[PDB]
Amino acid sequence: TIPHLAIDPFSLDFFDDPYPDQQTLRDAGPVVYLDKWNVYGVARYAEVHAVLNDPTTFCSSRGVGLSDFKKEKPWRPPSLILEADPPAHTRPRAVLSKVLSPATMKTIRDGFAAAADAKVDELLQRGCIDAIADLAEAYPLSVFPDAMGLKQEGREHLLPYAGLVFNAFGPPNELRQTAIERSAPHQAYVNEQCQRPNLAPGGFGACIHAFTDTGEITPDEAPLLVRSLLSGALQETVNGIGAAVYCLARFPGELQRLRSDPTLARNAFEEAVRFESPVQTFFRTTTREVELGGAVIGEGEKVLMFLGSANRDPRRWSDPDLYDITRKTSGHVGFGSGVHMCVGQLVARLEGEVMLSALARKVAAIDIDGPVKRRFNNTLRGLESLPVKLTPA
Ligand code: HEM
Ligand SMILES: O=C(O)c1ccc(CO)cc1
Ligand SMILES: [Cl-]
Repeated sequence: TIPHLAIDPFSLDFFDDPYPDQQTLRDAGPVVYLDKWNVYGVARYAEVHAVLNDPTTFCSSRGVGLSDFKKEKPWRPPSLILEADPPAHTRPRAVLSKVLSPATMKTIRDGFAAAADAKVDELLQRGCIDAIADLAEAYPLSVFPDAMGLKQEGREHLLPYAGLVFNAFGPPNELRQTAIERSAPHQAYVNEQCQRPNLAPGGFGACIHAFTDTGEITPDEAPLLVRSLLSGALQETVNGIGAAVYCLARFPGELQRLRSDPTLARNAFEEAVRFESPVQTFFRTTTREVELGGAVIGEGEKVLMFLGSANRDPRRWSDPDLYDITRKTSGHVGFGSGVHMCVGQLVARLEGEVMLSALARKVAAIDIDGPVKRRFNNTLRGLESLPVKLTPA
């Protein structure tokens, strides 16, 4: 009843151009079986949204990667929020929700927006830049580690550790084992900065440690929650911002609309998150026998959700291949959906909005003037290099 496909969604050929294979996954049926890795797969919006909103049946405590924690040892101590289910997930989620709260965005927005404008002005003085290294990477690295309260030393480990984490979500291919092989220095840095004495006061990290006396988290749980913000926060935001610049360069009409109405910046970033889906895939594990899309999935089975394919499903999105900054993006699963929906989505949207606002007000045109290079990751989609020319407005 379930179609069996030999597509490896973790191969270099797939990462190079995933969209033809993603249609094959969607059109094959609501639930497919991937013979290459012995997992179930869902690529349509309806089933992906269903799995995300049923954490009782499709749990995360057995790992959101290919590895089943009930069967294999996790390469690192499990995340207290990402790899946890209710009720254990509830209170650590509430702490991160209050640390990355709306009231916290008001305290950092002016500094984030000013740094976004200062970066664009600096890039306009060079003209020909790398929109990845000099914009997509350079701007979040200039606001987020400071907002975290991290010291200046060792910040070169942040992005390598982020790519290691998302590579480790994948199957035991060469991408994952090479990353884990080179992991020792990045792990040592990240784990050390999670300790309270190493976090500057007022930052996100110190605020997490300050939440240890409410009864929601304990002091021994605080370093792991800080590790969450050092694992998944930078690279996907970089990939999202880098995707927006990419889209604005490939769809010059949308850049012209954004220039005419800079208030579209927040939705221009949200649509970039839907269009690119920096987090392409995540796993869930069935805690019981479940029927989904007419298929009976046994207990203890890994289910692979194609978030990027769910964001391009024509059963849900009109013209899903088109970057539209005025599209009603409400409902996309680029940040997940349900109890695990990205708790740091306000930080990412703020970083993305003020950067696109700075571009909308200062840049007249973005023209690719060099070889575009893609960075391959088991979980993340993003560019390695985006050589662009920036014309001042
Ligand atoms: C474009 C930017 C981002 C994207 C695309 C993204 C993507 C995602 C997705 C899809 C999930 C759901 C995981 C799941 O359902 O298993 C998630 C969860 C999470 N994200 Fe993000 N994220 C982004 C930015 C951030 C930022 C800026 C932070 C922190 C400052 C952050 C921290 C987290 C945490 C802690 C979780 C776990 C939440 C939970 O398990 O309840 N992310 N992210
Ligand atoms: O808890 C974590 O370490 C963690 C890691 C990666 C993600 C993906 O956004 C979310 C949370
Ligand atoms: Cl670690």
